[PDB]
Amino acid sequence: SGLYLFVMNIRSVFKLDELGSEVLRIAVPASLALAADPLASLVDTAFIGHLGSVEIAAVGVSIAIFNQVSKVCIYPLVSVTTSFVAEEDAIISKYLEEKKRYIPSVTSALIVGSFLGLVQAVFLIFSAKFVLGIMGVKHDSPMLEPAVRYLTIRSLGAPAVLLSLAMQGVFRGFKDTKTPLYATVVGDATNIILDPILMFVCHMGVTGAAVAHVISQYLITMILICRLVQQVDVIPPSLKSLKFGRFLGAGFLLLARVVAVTFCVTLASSLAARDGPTIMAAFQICLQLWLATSLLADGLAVAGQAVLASAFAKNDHKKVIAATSRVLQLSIVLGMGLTVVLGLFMKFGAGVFTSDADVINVIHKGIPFVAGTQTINALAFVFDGINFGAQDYVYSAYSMVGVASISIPCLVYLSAHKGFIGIWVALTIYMSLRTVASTWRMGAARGPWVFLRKA
Repeated sequence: SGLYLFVMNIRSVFKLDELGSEVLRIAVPASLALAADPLASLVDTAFIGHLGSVEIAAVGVSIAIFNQVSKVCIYPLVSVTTSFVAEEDAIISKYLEEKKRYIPSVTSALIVGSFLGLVQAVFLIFSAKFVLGIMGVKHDSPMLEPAVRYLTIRSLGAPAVLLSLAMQGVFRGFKDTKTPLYATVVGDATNIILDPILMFVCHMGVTGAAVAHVISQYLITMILICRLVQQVDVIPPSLKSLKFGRFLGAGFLLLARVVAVTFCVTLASSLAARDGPTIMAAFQICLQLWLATSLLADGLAVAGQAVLASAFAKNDHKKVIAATSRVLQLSIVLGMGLTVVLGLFMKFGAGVFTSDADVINVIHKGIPFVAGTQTINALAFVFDGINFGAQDYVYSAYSMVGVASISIPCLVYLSAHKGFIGIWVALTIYMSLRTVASTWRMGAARGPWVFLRKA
């Protein structure tokens, strides 16, 4: 059994050797870029918070529209490209040939991102009134006008947004998270700078905030594409040299997988909402705490994926094994550390979020789940990176379908029976199912780990 990989070289968890330096070198910048958007967006939130009462709820619903539409079109387009570029960049016979280099995954991802980005752009421009009526914004309500304005304008950035996300998948294929991190920082500072200039000095309000974000997003796309064309070639030499069927298929497998994962969390929230606003608010806080702390290991999972995708591309079973073990031990360490920190923060900083004693008390009731399964969470996310470095997409798809089929009845039953604590028990069952699904793929020496029966 492949479970021994969890403890192999455990005297070298923190060693800054080639593997340790590389994993740290790939993982830390990605985490930083994932952490830079929330802070820059919170600065944006502040600027809009000084506009008016309708504008936040107007812009906020407009933003809620974008963020989910993207997450559908983000996770596949980036997790497929990080592996399909890291594969083709690791066997492209690269040598002292001067004529840069064409990678079909790089060209394929840019096309898919550009198409989806303009498609989302047009769609959210024309169905703005429609989606907003869907989004609980009444048509007679005052929110609808600035929401439509901000939505329609910010949808100009949708092409650049999805294109730069494809390019982050590309640059992750090259094991370069610094380039997306630099681009993200640059755009976010520019947007934090452009927000007061346009919203307030130009008297544009929600139009100003949207123009600030769109200009900054197109700057980030520009930065990424200049660095990307200087490193490799993005034009295909012939129109037949584009690997597309394989590309879109992994994307749709990962898209179906994400739909299931997000729907499990969607049901939990829609079930907590049926338990009074106190349970409503407390579960929402717990859930953001739960998931946000999992988002740290996301750079670690990218490093593991890129390294394993490059290594599986070169028949290098020895580094595959070392890197798998390394990121796995790092993930469990981070999970336990986040367990400690998040539990402590929840008990003594609930009052940072809410001024309600009831909400804080329910938050304190739920601390064990949100804090306990943090090691399960880190393992679940890092194994996704690992099994994506193994490029096991059909298993991911059908395994999450099964985890949801087991977890969704758990949610419904446990929630209606024991409310807040029952939803959290169900979510623990689901996360334990997730972790066990991914770990079985590796440890059982089945699929992309069949070679383990020979080591």
